Amino acid sequence: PKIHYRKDYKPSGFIINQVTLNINIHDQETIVRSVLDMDISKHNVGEDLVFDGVGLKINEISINNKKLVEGEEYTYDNEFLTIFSKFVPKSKFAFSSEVIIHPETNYALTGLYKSKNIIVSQCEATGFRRITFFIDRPDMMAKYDVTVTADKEKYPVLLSNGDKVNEFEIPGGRHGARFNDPPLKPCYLFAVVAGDLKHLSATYITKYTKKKVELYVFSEEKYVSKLQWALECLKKSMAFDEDYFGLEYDLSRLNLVAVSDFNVGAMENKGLNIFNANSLLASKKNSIDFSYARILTVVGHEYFHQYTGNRVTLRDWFQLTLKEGLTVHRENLFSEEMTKTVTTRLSHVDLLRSVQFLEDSSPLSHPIRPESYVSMENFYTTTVYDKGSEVMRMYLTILGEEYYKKGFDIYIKKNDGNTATCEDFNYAMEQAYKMKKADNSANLNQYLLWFSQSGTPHVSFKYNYDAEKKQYSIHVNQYTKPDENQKEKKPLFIPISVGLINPENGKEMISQTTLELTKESDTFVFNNIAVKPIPSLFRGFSAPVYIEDQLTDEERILLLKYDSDAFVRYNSCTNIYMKQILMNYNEFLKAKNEKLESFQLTPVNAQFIDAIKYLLEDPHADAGFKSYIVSLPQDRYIINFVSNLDTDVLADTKEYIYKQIGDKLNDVYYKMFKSLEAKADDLTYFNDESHVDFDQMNMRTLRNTLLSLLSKAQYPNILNEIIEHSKSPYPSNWLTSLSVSAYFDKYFELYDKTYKLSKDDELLLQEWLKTVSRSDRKDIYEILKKLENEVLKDSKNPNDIRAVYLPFTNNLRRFHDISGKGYKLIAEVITKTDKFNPMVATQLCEPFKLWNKLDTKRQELMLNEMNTMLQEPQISNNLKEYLLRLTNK
Ligand SMILES: CC(C)(C)C(=O)N[C@@H](C(=O)NO)c1ccc(-c2ccsc2)cc1
Ligand SMILES: [Mg+2]
Ligand SMILES: [Mg+2]
Ligand SMILES: [Zn+2]
Repeated sequence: PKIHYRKDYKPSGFIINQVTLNINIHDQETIVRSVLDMDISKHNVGEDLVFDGVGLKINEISINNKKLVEGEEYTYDNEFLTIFSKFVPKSKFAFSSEVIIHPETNYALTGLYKSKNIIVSQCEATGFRRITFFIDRPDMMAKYDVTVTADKEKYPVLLSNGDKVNEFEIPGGRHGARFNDPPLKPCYLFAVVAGDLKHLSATYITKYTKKKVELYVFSEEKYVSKLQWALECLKKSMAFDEDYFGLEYDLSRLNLVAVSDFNVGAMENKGLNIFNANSLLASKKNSIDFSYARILTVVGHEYFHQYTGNRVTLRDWFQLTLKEGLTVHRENLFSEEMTKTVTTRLSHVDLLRSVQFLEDSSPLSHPIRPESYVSMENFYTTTVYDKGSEVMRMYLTILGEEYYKKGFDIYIKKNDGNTATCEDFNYAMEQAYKMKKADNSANLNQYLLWFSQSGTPHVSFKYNYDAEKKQYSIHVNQYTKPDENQKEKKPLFIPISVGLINPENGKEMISQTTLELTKESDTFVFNNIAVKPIPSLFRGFSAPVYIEDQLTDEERILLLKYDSDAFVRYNSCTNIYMKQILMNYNEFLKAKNEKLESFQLTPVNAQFIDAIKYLLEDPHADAGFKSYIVSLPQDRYIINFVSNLDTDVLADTKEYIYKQIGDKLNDVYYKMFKSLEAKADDLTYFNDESHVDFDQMNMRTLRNTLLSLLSKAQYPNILNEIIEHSKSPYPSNWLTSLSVSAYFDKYFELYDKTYKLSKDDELLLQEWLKTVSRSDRKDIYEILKKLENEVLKDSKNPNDIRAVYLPFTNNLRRFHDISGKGYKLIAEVITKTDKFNPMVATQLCEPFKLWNKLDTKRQELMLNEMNTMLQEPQISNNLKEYLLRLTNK
């Protein structure tokens, strides 16, 4: 159980200056020849030369063209190649090797593997060592000269990093291509692609240097028509980095490639970004609406890496959040500017406060810069990425746009072309902080705690207003619960963006203000406040914290209606719902525990329902925002507020609350569903793949949300609407008709209809699978079995497996069936998947992350299945480590 510690970072005693690869792809094997031009570093102390190399079959290895003999000069144990030091030269030397690998049977999808008819690599984090021997860590920077050869018919398109400098024919129907990439890079940014790829291309001319950049987007021939939006998103990303950050692309060409089998969303290999097909390909006929924001985000994300990750790289993997948190932050700025909808920021906050807050209060909780790891694959987390992004975003909130851009430029200018650490970034921001505060005395040392301290801070408020003095006070307290990482938690630097709303006319009472909370508690006083305000707190969600606003529901309602800030409006609504949910939960729980024959439930606040109606009926209000206010908080947001959560009782609670609101507003919902149709479903640009209207998609989101509400409520003759809806050309609509039809005997009719519509597009079929998996059906277990037998079968495609199972695990009532049979089902799938793909097996564990937050019976059921999984003799290191930590062993 090798544990790596952040504090233990030492530079290698070796240097690798040049990599010369020959990758020869054949039918049953791939032969990899490598020459490493190496040197001895100043940190060398005469140690053995130890290479990473996992699953390589050695034909031969050499030093300076002298063959090495196994056992006396080296040992290999399928993980580490150890060359005894006495045979290691003491100046510059060449190490060479020839190994055999087998991408055809590499179902783990790391290293070099076959996806359908495409050969592709994935090297982050430790994948390069599965291709050839290397000192596989990101601070080993080298030059790369790579030749790929293959059957010309099967693999006409050959790609790698850098410039293609030669193309040549080989006897026996083969051809080769040579790529030279002179700039130094870490090995996890190496990539190679071979296949029968088709493309779209365009030319981009950079803003300041006017350099011409060739843009290529690749897929298999069948889906080449789905590439157009991706290419537009790439143009957009380049323009945004130029316009916001002043950063131009530095290379001649950028390639994006879609493959069907991929563990994650995409990978930023230099000049050769490789994508999960579901994050690159779309068409309006064959994609749900969400694909358009997904592709925008992921193309943007990999593009912004070219600076934050690729030109400024990592010293060690413990600095992962320095490239990932920073790049998610850049991606979020981009997406907010491109979509111009408030729901974009709301969707990221919604994600963080559900999924990442759950993680941060689970036994898996870690800071965004961990102190140790066993399996690096288990560190690519919503904490490192999304909390990371919020920590990166707080610098911008604290500094404002001008000084943030000054600080960012300092970072890029002072670290371009080298490795860096989180401290480097904090340093650069600190220089900006000094400039903005106008005294060299100011510092951001406390800010570093955001990197080292795990857990979600709680922030609470108390208010005071003196009418005679016109004086207003906001007393603020912060607190982080102790956990297994820090016994004592320290106060953080918390930026609190605030406004003060005049409750009589809804107007702003003060200018934009960011309170800097740096103590455990503070009191912020405001003079010349004419009337008692309602505070608008953490505008834009200005810190990743639990907000306890201590406002009445009347005050929250007033903010919901009249505040300027989308997040505070959305949060005030969230807070009203949570108070209701907690109250009704406890009433239902008490009734169940005491086996009461009768009892009372607290009704939903009637003025709250009135406010929802007011917003819904306002034509000038935003459709996406409206869809949020008629939806209760995510189950995974709710569970952070309830101990021993009885999922049945929560399901009853949600049902009561939805019914209460629907009993008042269903006629309003129906009226809107009908009136939104013309604009929401407008077909004017349906055959234009570059025309994307995020407002219109939001209108469809609202219609489909309303349709779902009206369907669960069995609104009179709604089935008619559902049937018409299924005839819509937009897959968001006709797939919605499938899931809302669950409450009617027409379900399997629509099941068959929508299957036939989906079956001939790989990605659409996967969306169909998700829709079925998530269907609110009493026979969902039987339905899942049908999917397994008829559609999924023994597919090793991670998109297929995730589609069939993950959405189901969000079925509150059915997945958490008290028998434990849902838990048993997913555990079987995890154990089955772990035999060929440990990464995806660990992803499939996600339902278990909340295990110690449930009622005691369900806790026990989940724990049993995890221990059962842990006892599998063949369990992967990845899965074992994850479950060991999750079950607090
Ligand atoms: C978060 C998302 C969807 C943008 C994504 O695909 N992330 C990538 C990434 O950062 N691309 O630039 C990602 C996620 C996980 C890994 C990973 C590697 C070893 S285990 C998980 C690598 C890349
Ligand atoms: Mg092997
Ligand atoms: Mg397939
Ligand atoms: Zn990334």
